[PDB]
Amino acid sequence: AAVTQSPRNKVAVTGGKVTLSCNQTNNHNNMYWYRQDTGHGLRLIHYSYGAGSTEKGDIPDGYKASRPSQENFSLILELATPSQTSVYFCASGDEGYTQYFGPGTRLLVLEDLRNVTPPKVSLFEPSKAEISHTQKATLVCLATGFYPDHVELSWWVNGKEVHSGVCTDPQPLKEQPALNDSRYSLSSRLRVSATFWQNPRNHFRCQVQFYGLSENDEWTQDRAKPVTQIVSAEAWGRA
Amino acid sequence: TQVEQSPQSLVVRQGENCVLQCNYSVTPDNHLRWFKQDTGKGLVSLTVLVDQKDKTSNGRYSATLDKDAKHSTLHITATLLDDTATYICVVGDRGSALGRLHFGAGTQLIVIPDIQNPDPAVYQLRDSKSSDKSVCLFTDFDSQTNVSQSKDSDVYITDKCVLDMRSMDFKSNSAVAWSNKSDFACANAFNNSIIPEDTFFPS
Amino acid sequence: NYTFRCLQMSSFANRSWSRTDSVVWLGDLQTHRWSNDSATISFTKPWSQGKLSNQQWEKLQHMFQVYRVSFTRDIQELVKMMSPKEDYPIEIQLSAGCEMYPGNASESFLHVAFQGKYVVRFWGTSWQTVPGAPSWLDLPIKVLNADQGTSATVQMLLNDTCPLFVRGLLEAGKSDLEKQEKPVAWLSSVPQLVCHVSGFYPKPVWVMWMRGDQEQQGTHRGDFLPNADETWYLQATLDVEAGEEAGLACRVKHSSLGGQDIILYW
Amino acid sequence: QKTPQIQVYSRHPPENGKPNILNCYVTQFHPPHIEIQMLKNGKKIPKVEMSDMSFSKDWSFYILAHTEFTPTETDTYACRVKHASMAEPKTVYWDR
Ligand SMILES: CCCCCCCCCCCCCCCCCCCCCCCCCC(=O)N[C@@H](CC[C@H]1O[C@H](CO)[C@H](O)[C@H](O)[C@H]1O)[C@H](O)[C@H](O)CCCCCCCCCCCCCC
Ligand SMILES: *[C@@H]1O[C@H](CO[C@@H]2O[C@@H](C)[C@@H](O)[C@@H](O)[C@@H]2O)[C@@H](O[C@@H]2O[C@H](CO)[C@@H](O)[C@H](O)[C@H]2NC(C)=O)[C@H](O)[C@H]1NC(C)=O
Ligand SMILES: *[C@@H]1O[C@H](CO)[C@@H](O)[C@H](O)[C@H]1NC(C)=O
Ligand SMILES: *[C@@H]1O[C@H](CO)[C@@H](O)[C@H](O)[C@H]1NC(C)=O
Repeated sequence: AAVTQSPRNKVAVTGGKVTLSCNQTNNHNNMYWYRQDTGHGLRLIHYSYGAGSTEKGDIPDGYKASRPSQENFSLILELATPSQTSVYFCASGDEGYTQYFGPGTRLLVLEDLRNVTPPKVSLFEPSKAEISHTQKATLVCLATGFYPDHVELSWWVNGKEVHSGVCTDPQPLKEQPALNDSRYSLSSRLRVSATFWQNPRNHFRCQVQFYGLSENDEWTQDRAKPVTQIVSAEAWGRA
Repeated sequence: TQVEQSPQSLVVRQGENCVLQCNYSVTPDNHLRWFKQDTGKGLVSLTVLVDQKDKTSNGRYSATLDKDAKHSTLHITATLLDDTATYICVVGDRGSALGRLHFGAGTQLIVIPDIQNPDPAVYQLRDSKSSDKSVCLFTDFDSQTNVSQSKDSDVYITDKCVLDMRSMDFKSNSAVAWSNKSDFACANAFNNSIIPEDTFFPS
Repeated sequence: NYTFRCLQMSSFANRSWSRTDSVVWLGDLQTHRWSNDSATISFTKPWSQGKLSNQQWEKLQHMFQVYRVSFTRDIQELVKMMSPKEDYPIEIQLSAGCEMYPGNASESFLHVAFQGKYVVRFWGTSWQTVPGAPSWLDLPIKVLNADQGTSATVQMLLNDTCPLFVRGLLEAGKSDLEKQEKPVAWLSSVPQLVCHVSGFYPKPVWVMWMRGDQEQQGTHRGDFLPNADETWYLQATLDVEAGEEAGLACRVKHSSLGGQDIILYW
Repeated sequence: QKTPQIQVYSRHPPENGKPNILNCYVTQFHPPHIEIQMLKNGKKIPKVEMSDMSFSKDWSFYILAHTEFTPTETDTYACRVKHASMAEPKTVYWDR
């Protein structure tokens, strides 16, 4: 009984229109939009009892809802404000008490987009000294110079995502802490067996999914427009 | 608010058990549900308690509800690193769609992993596309080593984190350090950290 | 044979405004009153608690206390669910209780009316619509039956709590229930002679126009009308051509008098 | 909607200059919202008591209104009622 939410991550400017969407093929009549902010439990915003129905929840202010079909429930912010930075959760249900929740959507609303920058990614090859002391090889990845802190780092071996032996900094670090608009850096580790890394036929890839401007966002600045995008770094195993 | 959790947050060593509490004023109180939420992730249901005095279990999680006391406790037995998460309490108005869910603000759990076989070392790793650029990996320290920030504003040090090579039952702490200088060295990288006398500084 | 009735009225004007008031009858005597204004159910008889202990009643009242709040919110939401099917103003009535028979036996009921029409009942272990109800109610019913906890509670109320409670009431209330209050009668005429009978209890009563020992077949009995002091009022009318009022009387038989019929001559 | 019936009657045999109770019994109406006044010579009586509202088997509502009154030769009493089902308020006079 699955519930899908799109997008999973959004960077928006004040006064701009943001539409969060939720989709469920369960044939549930009933759907619900929540937000989660630190130090508060989930709070209901709007909900629905079917196509064409929308209902005010507990904190509806600032939000409009739309249930165009049984399957879709959308949360619309006409004029987004910074206080609407949150993680948003969608849920669905039949006549029962259980609500099945989606994976959540993180939104950040900023005063201005001038500072948005995609990251630069580097992959650091494991130390020969490590290999021979531990029989293990640790790759390190570095996303640097990006803003804001909305990135998803993933490790891919031969076109498949690896989770075993992965560790990514819980939060990114500011590279210029003295700044209200500072850029971020984020590191990650992938440790494998020496035999795995020494295999020349294993392709390793660190991948950063940045969230920035959409093609429907304005861009006055001279430099390349910092759209949502993937930056990645890559290396082959070597004896 | 109507649903309160305690402790707000707690820190345990792996293997140890912990007790999490939910105290609510909701009315009526049909059912109570405990969720586990990993950082920046979703709500995974652990268990749901329905009866006046109810007890449930699910692997290493067991739970009890008392509807007179309007109180629930969630016991985690023999904690594993993976249990690091926020635990969330929810109470249901009704036994149907007509009900509203009432959420606790969570209890944050951190489980310190037991580092079996320490081998503290600091390595130099090189950029694949770049001979010249590098990082310093401080690795294989036990969970009693604090990794502090460096004195230089241009040096960068990430806090520790644990990886799990699941198939091998192997866990290691590590920290990365780099600096946008050419003449920066690793034996110098963790000067402002109190590090073991063991530390392997290679050549 | 006694019927115990809990009668609920709930009015929902618009999405925000509503009120709910209940009264409780055992036969034709009120035993309880619960106004929307009041947090607690009021006893309208000394023995309204029946044979329940204070602890038992406290627990039973709190169950209703919780229900009234819930009921109110539930209807409100059931409207949002159907909308734009049905619209305020909404009028809900409930009639619940049991008919007591000798020995142990009884039948409990719980009927629900919507806009003055009977539409839903609890029967067995679930809510069900009755014949003639509109199909749209099937979704309300699907939802209410989703709620296992309510079901268990309602089955207990009807199957166990009701009968027990009332068998208790009939003991405590014996005195008032078997009360005997005498009727008083008086006569008057409008352009048809009228025989007013007032104050009797219980309700069973006999009133006829008579000339000597003959009944007058035209005698039209009215409806029973209540007094404020929990006794009854009824009147008999008989059409008469003017001048024929001579030798006429109004004879009233009632249990209270003990064969001492009231005999009022014109 | 359903129209209210109204019936005025005394608790005791009416007797000039002697305290009595006057009842007004309104029945058969739906919805249950109702404005009931008791009148002496077209003036609203102050101390008027109201039984709790109830309903019959057919689901129609009924309520009893009573007040203390001393009946005289020259005074007229009434029961006056407003209800959605009615364009104009219905007044029923007391008659012996
Ligand atoms: C009843 C006869 C015995 C009484 C003996 C006692 C004598 C003294 C009584 C004096 C008081 C007078 C009160 C009279 C009122 C009439 C009583 C009628 C019985 C009510 C039964 C309620 C039982 C309790 C359950 C309860 O509280 N449940 C409510 C909350 C239940 C919640 O809490 C419970 C724990 O407390 C359970 O865990 C449930 O699982 C949970 O959902 C819930 O809100 C019910 O779902 C409301 C029932 C309303 C009846 C529905 C009729 C269908 C109408 C549909 C119309 C559609 C219109 C839409 C446009
Ligand atoms: C409660 O009693 C019912 C049967 O009694 C009828 O329904 C009540 C609500 C009330 O109105 C009574 O006066 C009625 O006579 C039981 O319901 C039966 O349950 C069995 C098994 O669950 C099922 O096979 C039957 O279909 C049900 N009967 C009917 C007519 O629907 C119910 O189990 C009783 N519950 C308890 C807790 O005693
Ligand atoms: C709602 O109903 C009540 C009673 O009829 C009325 O007094 C109130 O003003 C109404 N208000 C709205 C906003 O519908
Ligand atoms: C009836 O009672 C509830 C709670 O007691 C209240 O919120 C509501 O306003 C009341 N309705 C009226 C008309 O007084």
